Amino acid sequence: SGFVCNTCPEKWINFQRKCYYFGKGTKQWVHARYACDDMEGQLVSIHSPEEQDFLTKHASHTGSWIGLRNLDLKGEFIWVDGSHVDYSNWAPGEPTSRSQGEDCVMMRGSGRWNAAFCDRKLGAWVCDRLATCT
Repeated sequence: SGFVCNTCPEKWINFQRKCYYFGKGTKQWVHARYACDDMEGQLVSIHSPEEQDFLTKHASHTGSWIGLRNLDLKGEFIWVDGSHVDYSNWAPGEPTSRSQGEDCVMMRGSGRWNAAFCDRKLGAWVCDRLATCT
């Protein structure tokens, strides 16, 4: 068993179909997106409890930016990478307990998600990309 494509860049960690990068250093949501982009990845999208568990396990104990955003003024949250929102792991009350304009999402040390202002400075951020074929 396994995945035929399972190769990851150095400093990245493979999990199933994808590779993950756990970034450190204070960034607002958009700068975080840039850091992922510059490494040819994207802010992470999450599609299963198994992925979430792997992330909770490896991710910063403080908060991390992920690639989930509300862009349409109707509070519909979508992944930056065009994937759609099947799985969710929201904290209690979230996301509707958020304020108008809180268009971004962070992942807590526990793994659960909470909407947050995009201009928050967080000390961690998670990128992913598809594992390469060899």
